[PDB]
Formats: sequence, C-alpha cells, structure tokens
Amino acid sequence: ERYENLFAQLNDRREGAFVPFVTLGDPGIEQSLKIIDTLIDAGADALELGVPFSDPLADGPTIQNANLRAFAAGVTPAQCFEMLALIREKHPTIPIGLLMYANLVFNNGIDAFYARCEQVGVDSVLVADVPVEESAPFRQAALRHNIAPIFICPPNADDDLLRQVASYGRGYTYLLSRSGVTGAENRGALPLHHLIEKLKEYHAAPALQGFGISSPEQVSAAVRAGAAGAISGSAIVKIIEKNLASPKQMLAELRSFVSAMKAASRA
Amino acid sequence: TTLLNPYFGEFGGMYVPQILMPALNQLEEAFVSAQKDPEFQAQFADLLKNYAGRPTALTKCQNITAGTRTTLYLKREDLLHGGAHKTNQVLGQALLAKRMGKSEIIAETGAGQHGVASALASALLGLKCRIYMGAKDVERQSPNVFRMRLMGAEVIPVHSGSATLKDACNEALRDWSGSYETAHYMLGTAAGPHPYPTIVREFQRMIGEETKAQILDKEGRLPDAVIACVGGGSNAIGMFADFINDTSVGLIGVEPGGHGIETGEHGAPLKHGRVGIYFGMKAPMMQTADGQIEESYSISAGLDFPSVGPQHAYLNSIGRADYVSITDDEALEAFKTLCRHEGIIPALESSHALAHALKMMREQPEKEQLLVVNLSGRGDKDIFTVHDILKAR
Ligand SMILES: O=P(O)(O)OCCNS(=O)(=O)c1ccc(OC(F)(F)F)cc1
Ligand SMILES: C=C(/N=C/c1c(COP(=O)(O)O)cnc(C)c1O)C(=O)O
Ligand SMILES: c1ccc2[nH]cnc2c1
Ligand SMILES: c1ccc2[nH]cnc2c1
Ligand SMILES: [Cl-]
Ligand code: NA
Repeated sequence: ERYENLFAQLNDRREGAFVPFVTLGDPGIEQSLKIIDTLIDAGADALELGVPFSDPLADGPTIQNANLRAFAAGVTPAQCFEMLALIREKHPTIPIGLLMYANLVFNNGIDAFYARCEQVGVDSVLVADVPVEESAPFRQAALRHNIAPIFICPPNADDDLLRQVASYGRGYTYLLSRSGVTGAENRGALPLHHLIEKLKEYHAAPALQGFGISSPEQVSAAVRAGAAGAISGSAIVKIIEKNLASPKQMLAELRSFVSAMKAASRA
Repeated sequence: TTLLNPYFGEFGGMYVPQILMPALNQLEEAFVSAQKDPEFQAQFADLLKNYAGRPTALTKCQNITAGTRTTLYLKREDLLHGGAHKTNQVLGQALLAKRMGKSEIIAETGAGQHGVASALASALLGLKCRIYMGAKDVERQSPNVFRMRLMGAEVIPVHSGSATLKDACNEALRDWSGSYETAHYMLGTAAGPHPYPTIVREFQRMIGEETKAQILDKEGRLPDAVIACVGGGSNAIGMFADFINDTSVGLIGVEPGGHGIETGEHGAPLKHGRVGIYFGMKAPMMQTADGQIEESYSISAGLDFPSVGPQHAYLNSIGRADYVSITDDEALEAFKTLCRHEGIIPALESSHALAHALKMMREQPEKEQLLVVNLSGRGDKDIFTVHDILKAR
C-alpha cells in the first residue's frame, strides 16, 4: 500500500512528491547502495530504479552511460534483486518503482519476474517499451503479485488512452513532460493542466511528472500545475558521472541537490 | 486498436514507448488508404518503372551449374537504381511520408544501400534526409557514405554498442520518438513495430510477382525453391510473398553464419536465438541468458543484425519456409564464383543466398531442381573488403 500511504501523507502535509531515478549498480553495487541511502536521507519521497539493460531505447546519453557503467561493474538483474532486498530491509515504507525494458521482464517468464519483485518488496514496475495496447500479460502478472503496473500519459494522449491509463494503472500515473528520450538538457513543458484534470476526473492514480526535470523551479511548477509530484533522473545521474573520482563529494552534491528539489515540492 | 493484424502467430506487435503509438497508428491508416488509392498506386508504379528501372531481369546462369541437374536463375535486384532491392519500398514509404505531410526522413543503414535509397528518394521527392550508420559500417561500406552525402543526406556515425546496424536502429528510433511530428521514420527492413513488417512486404512484393511471371514465361512452371538472404527480412519476404500460397514452391531464407554458429559470432537469431522483445517487436533474437541483447557478427554489414522480422519467424514456425545459415567463407566463395563465371559482382549479403544455392546443387548434383536466387544487390560497395581478403590469401 506504499504509494497510497505516501500520497495520503503528502496530501495531509500539502506537499508534492520528489522522486529521484538512478540506475542500480551505477557506478558499482556498494557505491550505488550508498547513493540510494543518501537520496532517501536527503528527502526522497519515493525511488525509481533502473535495471541495467543493453539497449535502453527510451533513454538519452546520460542514462545510457549510467547503464554502461553498471555493466562495467558486472551488474546483472540478479544482483539488482539482491540490492532491492537490502534496500527494502533498511527502508520499510518508501515506495520503490523499477524502470524496466520489456525483454528483461519477458526473459525468464513474465509471471516469474513480477513474483521476484514481490519477494524483494518492490511496489511498482514501469515497462518503458510496452504501451497499454500490449500490456495485458504484464498488468495481469503485476496485479497477481501485488505490484502496481505504471502507465504513461504522453502529451499526445487522446480520451481513449486517458481512460485506459486511469483504469489499468496503479500506484501513480506517469505524466510525460515531452516527447523524446530521457535527458536533463531537453526541458519539458509545464504539466498539461487538461491532462492532469482528465486524469483526476477518471480516478487515475496520482500523477508524477517526468522527463527533463532538473531544477527546483520545475518541481514547484509541477505541484502548482496539480501533479502529485515530479521525477528527476538525468540531473541526479549527471552528479554521479561528474564525481566518479570523488565519491565523498559525489554524496555531498547529491544530498544538496535532492534536498533543494524536495524543498521546492513543499507548498 | 489497429486496422490490420500486428502479429504473425506469436511474433510481431507494437512494443514501442506509448509516445510513438499515434505515429504508428497514423502510418497504418495512411498505408491502408494509399493501398486503395489508384492515384497513389499509379505514382508508385511510375517511379518504379521510369525512375528505378523495373521490371528487373531474371538471368539464367550459363556456367555455374555445368555438369549438374540444377537450373539456376538470378532475380536481378542488383540492376535496380541505387544498386539493391531497398530502392523499391523506399519509393513507396517516401510517397507515404508526403501523403502524411511530413518534410523530413530518418533512416538507419548498415550496408548503406537503404541509406542510399533513402537519400535518392528524398532528393527526388524534396524531403530532408538524415541517416544513422554504425561507425564500423561507415568504414567497411564507405563507398555508400560518399554516395549518400553527394545526394544531400546527413550521415550520422553511431559509435555506441557494436557500432553496427543494431546501434543505428536504436539511434533512429530514439530520434523518431522526439521528431515524429515532422519526420517519417523510413525503416529499411521487414522488422520493427507494426505496421512496418506489413508495409515493407507489400512494397517489396513485386520481386516475387515479377519472378513468378518471368519463370512461367521461360520454364512453363514454378520454381522448386526461391532462396534469399535474411538480415532483417525485406528482400526475402519480397521474393517469398507471391509464392506463399503455391505450396509446391520451397521458400529458403539464409541467415549469416559469420565465423561459424559454434563460435557465437554470427547473425542467425531465427534458428540460433530465442524469442524476445526489442526494436518494437516480439521476435527471435540473439540474447544472453539474462535477456540482454547480444551483438551479432557477419562479414556483410547488411546481415549484421541480432534479430529478424516476425513474418519469417512465423513462416518458419509453421514449416512453410525453411531457414539455413552460410558462413563468411562460404559467402566469399560464392562471390568469387559469380564474378569469375557469370560476370556479375553480387553484394556480400546476396552472396549468402547464392552460396546456399551452390550447396544445394553441389551436394546433390543429379537432383533435378529449378532454383531462383534473389540477387538482392550489387557488390561495388564490397570490392575493397573482398579485395583485401583475397590478396591476403
Ligand atoms: O530526468 P530525465 O529526463 O532523465 O527522466 C528520467 C526518467 N526516468 S524514469 O525511470 O522515470 C523513465 C520513465 C519512462 C521512460 O520511458 C517511457 F516513458 F517510455 F516509459 C523512461 C524512463
Ligand atoms: C543493411 C542494409 N542492407 C541490407 C541488405 C540485405 C539484408 O536486408 P533484408 O534482410 O532486409 O533484405 C540484403 N541484400 C542487400 C543488397 C542489402 O543491402 C542496408 O542497406 O542498410
Ligand atoms: C483485422 C483488424 C484488426 C486486427 N487486430 C488483430 N487482428 C486484426 C484483424
Ligand atoms: C536489418 C535491420 C535493419 C535494417 N535496415 C536496413 N536493412 C536492415 C537489415
Ligand atoms: Cl571524495
Ligand atoms: Na538478422
């Protein structure tokens, strides 16, 4: 019930959620676990965590390079599940969402994938290259194992898509800020007020805005636009990349950034 | 919701980020509309005939079948403008792009034939063309880089991953996912998300239609088998389509065996990989135990791809088509044999199809058989590659 509980608490506090993304195992397993503890300590309300994939087609160069770093450290999905179990054992209530590509979910059986997610205490799974039209076995397996399947509401969404996303998704609704792929260098729009409004009309899971969110101003703006919160990936990953030789400075600058981004979610 | 079936059995689908679904739905609708439009069909036929040079010859081998009971014909897609079959469907997709009010084209290329076809069609029809090509292929198929640029296309080397076709495909799709409002993605094989495997087949099917007419005229009967190389699947499905309901006609597709299947350095996912989801489709792919996509390998850039189009995976599963592999050395020998004994320089991709037909003849030289090899392109782009190797030997 972790997302439901989070949004209820945030609502009571008149706060948006701030949700960082990192790649699991970037730049190694031990440093990644410290990064994630830093993000939480600095005020992350939830996590979105990528499992390294060979060909991440929804990602721009910054997160492509995060994936490549994890691979250079020998990170596999099995090691990611060990990390996730350790994260949950430390942090019982934070919502944990995975960013997956379809092949990694399909590989050893869709059902088996969601069952593993349940065993380690994952709350949600977003499969980036499975649109609602192809989602049936993924959403069925997710709900059978008490995992929230996350769906995307793009800026080009029509009414049929809004209704499907509202119906099929759980946890949160992903409100895409723009077309294209992940990247801090491509700033998205303000949340589409009409889309936020239609999602609320249709009783969709609360919206988190993502793609191109890299500054406290954008977080504040998402909240004001009526989104429940915002996700930032590339901006966080840039701080890892810049500080590979300076792990202590890396954690200091991650704490500073996350704290600032979270402070902007307070209304 | 689609107008046409996105699946071939279990294979195919539309496994793209949600952002791209309206674009794929738009393309499907514009194709269905075009296919019914006599004006579109007349424009397409005119370009094929008077610009591209169709119909292409069907040549009977004079020398390479001597002392056997094999009669071998070559469907001469090497004579098409641009130098390969890729030109056929590019002319069709360029006209669709215009029909949808797009002004820019994105394409991937490995052999550079698809890129050359995309650039020539963009130059003729007034589209701005950008091509992604892996850096390894920029080197081994460089004559094509020179041709694309002279025709005004922007050519973007891809250094990521294997620096070959898969990596070019990735970058083209990433680009499209931001640029679809104004750019059409001119996918250059019978693979990827629906509706591309269907569109590419329908815009390549004249290969098999002409072949059937030509062989009936010359021989008075259908071939015993038609044989085509399979990199993504376009030339092969274009040759196979009009023969699928002629159940006596064998359909043989030839994947690259690289340095040998047993080395793991090949490009033969249909027979040696496992179903997965990548590049928009559920299809056989070369993948690790953990589900990461492998890198393929072939001497020929145009077959160096670790997946394959879903209609071929379907035709294989039901037993309608058979798929085999040919190694780099077998392809090189077939290249040399065609140049010296028939005076035709074939693409190294097409040499894999010819090598398998030569095996069919040489293994059973008193078997009476009428074969057609799709000679999918000419080998000008490969002469430097092959020269180096033969001199060294
Ligand atoms: O801040 P940025 O621009 O790096 O964006 C980070 C987003 N990371 S994520 O896991 O939410 C995420 C969410 C959706 C993605 O693709 C999809 F929309 F097609 F589904 C990819 C990554
Ligand atoms: C990779 C490319 N070409 C592939 C190719 C192929 C393999 O692609 P299909 O499987 O899509 O036919 C076959 N024959 C020729 C002459 C080719 O050039 C390309 O031109 O981009
Ligand atoms: C015709 C139209 C749409 C379809 N979806 C699946 N099969 C189909 C056939
Ligand atoms: C395989 C994959 C993509 C391709 N684009 C052009 N030819 C191809 C073969
Ligand atoms: Cl340090
Ligand atoms: Na292939």
